[PDB]
Amino acid sequence: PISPIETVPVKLKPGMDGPKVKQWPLTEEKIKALVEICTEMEKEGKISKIGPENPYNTPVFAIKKKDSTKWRKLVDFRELNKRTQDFWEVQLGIPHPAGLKKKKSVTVLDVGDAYFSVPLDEDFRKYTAFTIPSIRYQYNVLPQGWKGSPAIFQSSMTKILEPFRKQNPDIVIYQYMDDLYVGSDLEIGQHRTKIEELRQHLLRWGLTTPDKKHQKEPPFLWMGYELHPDKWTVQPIVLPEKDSWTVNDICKLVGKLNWASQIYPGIKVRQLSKLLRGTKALTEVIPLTEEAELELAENREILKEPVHGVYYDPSKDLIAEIQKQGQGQWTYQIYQEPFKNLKTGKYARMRGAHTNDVKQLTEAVQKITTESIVIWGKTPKFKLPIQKETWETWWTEYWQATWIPEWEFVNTPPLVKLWYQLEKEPIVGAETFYVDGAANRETKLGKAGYVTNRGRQKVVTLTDTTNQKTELQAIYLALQDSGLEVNIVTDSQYALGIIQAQPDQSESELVNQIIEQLIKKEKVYLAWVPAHKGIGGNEQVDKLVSAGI
Amino acid sequence: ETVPVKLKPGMDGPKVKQWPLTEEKIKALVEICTEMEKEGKISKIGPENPYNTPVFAIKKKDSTKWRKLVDFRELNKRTQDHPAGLKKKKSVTVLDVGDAYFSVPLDEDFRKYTAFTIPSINNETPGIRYQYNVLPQGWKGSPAIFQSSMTKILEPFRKQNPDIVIYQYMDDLYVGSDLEIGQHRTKIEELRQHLLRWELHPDKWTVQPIVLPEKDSWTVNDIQKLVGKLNWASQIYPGIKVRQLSKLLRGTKALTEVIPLTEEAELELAENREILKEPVHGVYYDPSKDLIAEIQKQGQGQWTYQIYQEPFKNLKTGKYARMTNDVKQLTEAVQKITTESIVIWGKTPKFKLPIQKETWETWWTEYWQATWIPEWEFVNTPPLVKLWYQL
DNA sequence: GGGGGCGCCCGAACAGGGACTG
DNA sequence: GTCCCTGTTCGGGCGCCC
Ligand SMILES: Nc1ccn([C@@H]2CS[C@H](COP(=O)(O)OP(=O)(O)OP(=O)(O)O)O2)c(=O)n1
Ligand SMILES: [Mg+2]
Repeated sequence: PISPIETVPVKLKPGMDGPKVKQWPLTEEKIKALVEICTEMEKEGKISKIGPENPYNTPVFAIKKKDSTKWRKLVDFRELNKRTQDFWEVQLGIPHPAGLKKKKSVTVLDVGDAYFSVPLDEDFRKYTAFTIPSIRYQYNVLPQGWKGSPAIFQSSMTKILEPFRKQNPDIVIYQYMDDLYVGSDLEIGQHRTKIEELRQHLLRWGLTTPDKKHQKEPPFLWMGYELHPDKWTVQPIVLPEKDSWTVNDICKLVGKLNWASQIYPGIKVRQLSKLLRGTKALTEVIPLTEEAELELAENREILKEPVHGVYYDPSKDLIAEIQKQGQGQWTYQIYQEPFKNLKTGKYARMRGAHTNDVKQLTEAVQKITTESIVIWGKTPKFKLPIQKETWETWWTEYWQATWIPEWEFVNTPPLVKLWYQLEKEPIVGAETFYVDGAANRETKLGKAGYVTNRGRQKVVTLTDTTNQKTELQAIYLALQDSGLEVNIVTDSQYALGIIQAQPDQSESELVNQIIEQLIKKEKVYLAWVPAHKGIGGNEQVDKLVSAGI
Repeated sequence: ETVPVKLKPGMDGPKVKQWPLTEEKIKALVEICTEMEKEGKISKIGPENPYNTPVFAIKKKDSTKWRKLVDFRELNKRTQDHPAGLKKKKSVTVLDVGDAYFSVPLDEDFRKYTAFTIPSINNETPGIRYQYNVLPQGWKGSPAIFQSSMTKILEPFRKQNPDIVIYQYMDDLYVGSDLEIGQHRTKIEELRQHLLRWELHPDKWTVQPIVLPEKDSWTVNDIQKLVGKLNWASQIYPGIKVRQLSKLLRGTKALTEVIPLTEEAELELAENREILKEPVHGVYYDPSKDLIAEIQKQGQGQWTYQIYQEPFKNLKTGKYARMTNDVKQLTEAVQKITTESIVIWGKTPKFKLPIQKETWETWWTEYWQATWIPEWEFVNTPPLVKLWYQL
């Protein structure tokens, strides 16, 4: 039945007109499914036969559903979509079972032929013209394939449920498209009474709730999960098992793993993700690197284990704990009571040419905080593998504002640490290296080198280089040629900026080499001076490396 | 009857995504909005309205009352197109006159640009969308449209209290006097009664001059730091010089070698110390350009800032000290600096914040207490200028 | 062979600051 | 100015939901 809900007014984008795109061949099997659907819809007013008054046309097809018993009629409105006005999507995210609170009674209802029970704006119907190849119809209800259909449905649904929500403040209705989870703290008799009231309410507005898709007993099938009374489980995840992997099949693999990591702790996708780098198209085959095929195997082992998650109790604390997985990879577990996860997850985003473990930890914390706020509407307390004093040192020597919410240290290696610490004051009995580099923008030739207060000097010629590079190379040279304690004077804000933020990881091989050196040293002090102002003996090394460039 | 309002030419309305809110804030927002909806000030709308603007809520001081805050910065950027004595007053008081705006209806064809969306915890529901029917708090059009009515309400109070300066900026009324505190406060309450019927001290504010080390022995390193600092500062004060100090560094010396200061290098260091105690010459505030604010973290709860419109042409330079939570302190710093700007030039600065974007966005609304919100951008402070403004 | 949402990873485009040419 | 390097956005795959 069609809802007596007011239609939602919709326009084409200006200066534009409906699609005139011609039907495409269709399987004999599909055509019967379509006619069967269309003579039914047409009978019910869902669609109206049109004549030659209607210039427009858009192509229709059909795919078979999960029920493996009914067809889904689709329209490729890709052209009408581009010409249709913008909507503000009202679906802001995806509900998560970990954010559900324990309920005495629970129901899951599906709405029947949901879209086709919501009327489409009358002045807009004409553009939805379609042809069922051997009749010509238009839509009077929302079409599956049009881009306005989801927001108009979700929004319409919210209007319809609002009276019921107001009247029944303490019944919880999770509303994802046409699918409803209904929770109550009523005993099963009184709850079933409310469900019937909710179904009569829906029916009045033309939305049916077929018993076939009305679930009354645990476990409930909801949003890709199985909901048991005291625990939830993700419906089983099956990873592919090829020998030849394409980009498209790495990309589908990474996806299931990421999906999996919401409840399977430890999942890692760095080595797999890196294979995707540089590739040209989906067709492409890539050879699993030995670290990639290794990583894949560990994940495979992880997924073989049995895991569940629990529901949320607002009278307890939210605890998040994080583990360092190496290489800019992190897993976390959110819980309230020990060894009973609410949910898990991973952070692995590489932000920055150069960074270190404390920064990456701070980003993981920030990602988890935002995610906790979506799911539970509050921030969790943290358990982190980083000493209070490591953090305090970092916050003291980093020139940026940084902060981690309430947290406590957990001694679960590998601990997050700073791998070296530049001196705040120059070093007595340390040789002073004045470094520098220049490069010729046209030839791409350069020189890097130093001069020291003890009379040493050295110039290294470079090819296909850049001024920044030569400046990093000079610092690498002073580090290579110095003792365990070294004073380095540079004129490069560039170089000084990277090294002073204390990276332990970098995209740059040269910066990595530098880092390796900085870790070996006992003491390094890095100072800056303005270039080309005759400051000795920045001046002296400037002549050495400028010569010939 | 309604004042027509338009967008700047060739600009569409805001389309900014709502960010996630805490349970507390959503509860406040839903409570506030349902009653605003019952008073006719906002209307539920659908998704065919393509526009959006973020909302949240701050709860004040010691209270149990929240204030909605629509982040109208984008809409204000796209909306169609100051008492010098205010910065002298011994006390300045700041009142929230936002409620006044809901008495004036809003141009029908403009309402759609004021759309906002309320999120649900764990996305239990799609967002709930509203638009305004009256002058929205935080829109730049609101004080403009309501100005005429505002002048008429203050008029008797102003006449009878000639030595009280009252300034309006957005939802705010700045009220300054030279009265003793108590007589000042009794006056403020006189005005609230007056408005019902229908603390700042801009003396204390002081500039933070650039500083030069003074000490009895200098090492090569000390002098190298000094020459680098002075070289930078000479972009602000062209009267700074560094030739004599730099000739002490001739050769290739150890950083910790002690360099005795020659007579002229002692002298040149003396001038510089004085050239720094001058005002920056030739800086003229221009309203056609944004105020720009830089903030540098100096550690130990110390924050330095400069306000300018063109590089090295500072209008003000200052310091902000606190008691530790960097993000909070930074958010407090930003409010104090904005406050000063509104009081001094009647405009809001654009901030260059020394913080990571996600770090700031994750937490800044936990510490926000103003009814306006300044433009900002995030930058990584080159560690050098951190040294330049150093304590 | 269609849609909207969120997530993840990637590369492309573009913005902004520093260093350089003479 | 140009070139270099770094950050951000944003659109393209894929995952999952309906
Ligand atoms: N791949 C999909 C799935 C759903 N939809 C939309 C959004 S939810 C809405 C549901 O329509 P139906 O009533 O035909 O749902 P189903 O076929 O799932 O169960 P029935 O109730 O048996 O009819 O269809 C879509 O455009 N594309
Ligand atoms: Mg259904």
